Amino acid sequence: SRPILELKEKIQPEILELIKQQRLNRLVEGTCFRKLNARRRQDKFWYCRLSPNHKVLHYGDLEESPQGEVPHDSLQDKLPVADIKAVVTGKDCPHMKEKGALKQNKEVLELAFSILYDSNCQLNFIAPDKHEYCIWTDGLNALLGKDMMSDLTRNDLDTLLSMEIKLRLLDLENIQIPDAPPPIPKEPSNYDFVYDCN
Amino acid sequence: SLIGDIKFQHFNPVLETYIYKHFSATLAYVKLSKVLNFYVANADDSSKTELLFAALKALKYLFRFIIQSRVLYLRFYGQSKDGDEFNNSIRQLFLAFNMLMDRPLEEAVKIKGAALKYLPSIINDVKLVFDPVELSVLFCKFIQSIPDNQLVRQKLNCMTKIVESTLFRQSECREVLLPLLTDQLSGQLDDNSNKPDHEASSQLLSNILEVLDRKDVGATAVHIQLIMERLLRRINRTVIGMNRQSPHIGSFVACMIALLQQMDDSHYSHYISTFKTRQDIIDFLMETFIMFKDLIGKNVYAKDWMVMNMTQNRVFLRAINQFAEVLTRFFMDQASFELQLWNNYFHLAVAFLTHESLQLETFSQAKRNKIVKKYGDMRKEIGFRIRDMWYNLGPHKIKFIPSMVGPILEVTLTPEVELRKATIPIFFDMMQCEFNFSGNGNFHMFENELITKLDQEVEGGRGDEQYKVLLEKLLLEHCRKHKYLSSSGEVFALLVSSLLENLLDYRTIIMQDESKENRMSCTVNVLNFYKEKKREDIYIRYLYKLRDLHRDCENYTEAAYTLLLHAELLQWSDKPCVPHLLQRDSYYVYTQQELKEKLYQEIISYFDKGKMWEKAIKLSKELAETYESKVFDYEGLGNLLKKRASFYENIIKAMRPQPEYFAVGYYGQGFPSFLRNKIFIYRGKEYERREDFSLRLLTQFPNAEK
Amino acid sequence: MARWIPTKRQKYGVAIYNYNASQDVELSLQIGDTVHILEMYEGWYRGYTLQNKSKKGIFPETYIHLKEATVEDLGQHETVIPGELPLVQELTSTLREWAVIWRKLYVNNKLTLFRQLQQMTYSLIEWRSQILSGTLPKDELAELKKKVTAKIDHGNRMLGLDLVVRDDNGNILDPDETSTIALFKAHEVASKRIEEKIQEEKSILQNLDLRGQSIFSTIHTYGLYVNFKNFVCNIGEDAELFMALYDPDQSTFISENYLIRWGSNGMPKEIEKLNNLQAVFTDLSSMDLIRPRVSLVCQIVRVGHMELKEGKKHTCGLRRPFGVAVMDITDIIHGKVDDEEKQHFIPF
Repeated sequence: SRPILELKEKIQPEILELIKQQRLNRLVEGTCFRKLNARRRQDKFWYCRLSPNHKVLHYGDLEESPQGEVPHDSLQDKLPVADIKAVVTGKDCPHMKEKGALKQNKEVLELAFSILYDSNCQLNFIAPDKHEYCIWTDGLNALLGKDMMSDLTRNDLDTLLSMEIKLRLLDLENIQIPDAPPPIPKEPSNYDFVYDCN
Repeated sequence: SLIGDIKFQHFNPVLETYIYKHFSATLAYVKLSKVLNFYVANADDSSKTELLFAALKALKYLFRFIIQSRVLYLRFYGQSKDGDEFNNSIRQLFLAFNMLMDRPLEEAVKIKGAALKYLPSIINDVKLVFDPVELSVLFCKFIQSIPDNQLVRQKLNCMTKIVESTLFRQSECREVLLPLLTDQLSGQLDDNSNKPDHEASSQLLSNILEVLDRKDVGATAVHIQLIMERLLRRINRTVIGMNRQSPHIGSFVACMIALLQQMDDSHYSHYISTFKTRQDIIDFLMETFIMFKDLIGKNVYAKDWMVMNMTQNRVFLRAINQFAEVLTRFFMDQASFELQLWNNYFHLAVAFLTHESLQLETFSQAKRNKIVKKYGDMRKEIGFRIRDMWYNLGPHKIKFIPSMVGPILEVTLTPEVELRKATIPIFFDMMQCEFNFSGNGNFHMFENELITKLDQEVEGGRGDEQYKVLLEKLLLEHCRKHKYLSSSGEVFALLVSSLLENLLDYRTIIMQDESKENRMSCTVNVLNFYKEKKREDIYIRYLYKLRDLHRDCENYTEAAYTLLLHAELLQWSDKPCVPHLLQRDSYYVYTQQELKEKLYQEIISYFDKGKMWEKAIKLSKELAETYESKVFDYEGLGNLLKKRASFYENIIKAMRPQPEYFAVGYYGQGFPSFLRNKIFIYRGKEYERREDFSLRLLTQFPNAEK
Repeated sequence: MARWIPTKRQKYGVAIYNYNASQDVELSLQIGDTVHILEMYEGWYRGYTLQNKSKKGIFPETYIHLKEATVEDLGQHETVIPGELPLVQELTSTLREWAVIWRKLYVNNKLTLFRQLQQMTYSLIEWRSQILSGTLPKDELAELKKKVTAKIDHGNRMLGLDLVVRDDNGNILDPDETSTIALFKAHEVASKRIEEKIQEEKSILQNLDLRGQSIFSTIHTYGLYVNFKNFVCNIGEDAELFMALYDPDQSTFISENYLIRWGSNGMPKEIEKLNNLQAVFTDLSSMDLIRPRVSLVCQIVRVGHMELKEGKKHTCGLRRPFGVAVMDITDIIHGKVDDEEKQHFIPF
């Protein structure tokens, strides 16, 4: 399947674009997010919902909603991404480097992603576990026009692209697919259409 | 039941019949079995000697009729002809059918009556020799049990098992048998006893039509004609009587469809169109057309059956085309007058043409091709039919334009290019007719309903840019071909084009933006459009649209101020001058007085809850003045002056915030035609912070810079 | 690009790999880019690519597979088996609509039907690739025809799509608008299949994959395999009695139940027993005996094996001194008494 897989890896355009557009929808649909360091009568559930125009995020401090997201103008309605530097992941969090009382748990190391902006303040989010943490990192890196970094992304990528090739081998079956480039035998020079066009 | 094949192969014993002799005078067994059946008529001995042979003795006679009967008649009786005596013996079998199973028995007539018409169909198929005597004894079987009024749906099942087979030797049996079939179906038509036999007659009509259709079994054209002439009125009256959707109406519509497909013009037009006096054939065609329309609108299938739905569409094309031929050649100027059943005909035409369009034509990129290869672009043929019809009706359209411009846009609006291309000029047909009526008026009567219906439909979301360009082109070109009234038509076509432009802008923005602010700006744009062009009723429709937007955003002040834009038009008088001032949410009498009364009560309520009391006072004054000087509803003055006192008390007592006013410069060119380079001085909110407002106006657009 | 002549022997103009864009028209052509060509040349076929049927693409013959076949495959006898290849062309079309099914199923998450859809579409392509070769017997082809149309219209079902008719000979001769009440009854048959399949798919797929081993709620007989054995041996007679009494409590569509047993002494198998045949049965009770002859001195170690047979191994049973949890008890009860017939309860 060497020429087959070469074809598969040569044609990126559609597959990853549409994946990122579903990811845009995933950011739009929103969910119940997590805050930092809520112990003394502080809330733990809120929302950061994308615009259907896919430019701005509505977010802030919200309430205990068992159903989920509350559609309205929240506390902090702006998050401009015409100027975002990046979103550091891993141990690069200025909030996870607390040395006093706001130190973070070690087991939650896989919820680390910080949307750094203003170069001095931080909006630091927490996920439940690995998979949707990688989902929001997909969304974040998609806001940059760059590559995706999710286990789910590799899984979907492989099954999708393999399926697409699988859905392309239909007209060739019962017949082998040559790998050597077939020649280009000579052609007439004039555009004389003996048969009428259209 | 369980073995299935081999011992079942003994059940139909080719082993017994071909292995063994079977060369005896079993006709004696036939006569004595006639005795067994009839002379032993009794309580219990009969109840077994009959009921235990469903067919099986004569199911062996099935093979006997050749292997025993014919071989005994050939090897032995070949010179001692006997082949007609059994006609006598079995016709005495039939005489003891007539007598015993009709006259004296009177208990097992329920059971035996169900059980002995069960027999003969089973045992007569293989008996194909002596096909005249078959005819005679079969019409005699018609004679025998002219039954009492019990519809135990068993004689019909016998009709099923009779018409199933033996109809390969068709040319003799079919025409001599059908009479009772048709008589009993006509009895099923209406005797207040349809309900037992609806299912039975469905099964019947279906199987009879299916066997009739069969291409090579037997010629059927003339018999199809007699089926036509003695059953169409009754089956359309079946869907008169079975008009309910809940029953198995689908099966009967299927039989109707098959019957209507199988016959052709040379079959159709001869005599169903050529019956008695015109009123009672008018009633027939009215029944037929309105039930075609009531089947096509609110369709009968599960909308997932594309194949049969399209076949129904095509057979209904044939039916409507034949019944339109008859209309052309009978009810045109050849007829005296009262030609307004063409109203029903065109209603059915348009209602037929208004589905199976580009959505489910394009659901697959090859769905269009599928349906336009196999079944063709049906809509194209329907439309071409309607256009030739509109050229045909000729001088007497004027009696019909104002009632008909409505549904014709439902075909012109259809996306596909050729159908439209052919369909547009009927508008010029209407303006031509009204120019011939211009001695008293002009084509404004057409133009008014054209604008109204076009507005409702386009806002519905049908037309497109190609639609507007094509309409402009065609209408201008047509109104170049005529006198100065068509120069007026030219300028009015310009008006139509502008209306299309504005409505399509509104249409794209409503769903493209989702920002209530842009919804509001565009709907106020179309409101101002109608105000300038002065179309009052639609103006009010969109005015109530704007009020709906506000009331759901609770811009109370603005909702009320709009509602007052409505209430301003009215007057305080008595006679309802113009009926156009009635909304679609409720519609009855409301002389102008009580209308403004409701309007001002609501406007006051809005200004009240909206914290703008100076205006609420300013209007409660107008109320009270008209009350106490025109209608003397002094309870009204009571509660009204009460409310105004509350108004003044609120103005002084409490205190309310001051809105902050910004001033937004939507600068650049990447902006729409209405926001481009001019400042919108937004009223704000009670304590809005310029950051919050510029934030919301970041949300209002892409490219959020400053 | 001269001497271009009309032809109809080009319905399958088939590529190889990414074609190269030496001409402005062509791109990296995918594997299956059929071309409905309209013009003919010696070694170069330029015609309507299916991706854009209004854009020409000029393509060498050394890239094209010479394919005289039409959408109809019986005119040129191109059917490797008559009356079928219409199925393969309609299956290719159904996959062409599976194209947009996968393209759109991701924008939103209905992932359950999609996971079973991955499974079922893998199965569908598996059957199609099997039926590429005509080596199958004709009854296999009829069954495959039935199941292919079943999967196709089941897809059309959960997607809100049109229906299919004439479950035989290519789904063609009924929809060819040849009659009408045959059409209505075929539509009623097909939609009855829809109702049956929707109720059964709901029932199994939701309740019967949870009403079972995972959920404590009461169920019918399922894969908790239960079988009963009655092993006897007499010291003096040096014989062995074996009751394959009954093996009730079988699993889904338990095919062609039959039982086996070997008399094994070492790696090779010495003796075997044969028992009668019966059809599908949840509760099958042969209660048959065949006696192998082994003495007490050789009774200290042997291989007493048995296995329920379906066509796929339900389980394996091996009762002998090196037993496990549920056959040591029957070993002790068989060795304790050498005269009576003891009925045992044992899973495998």
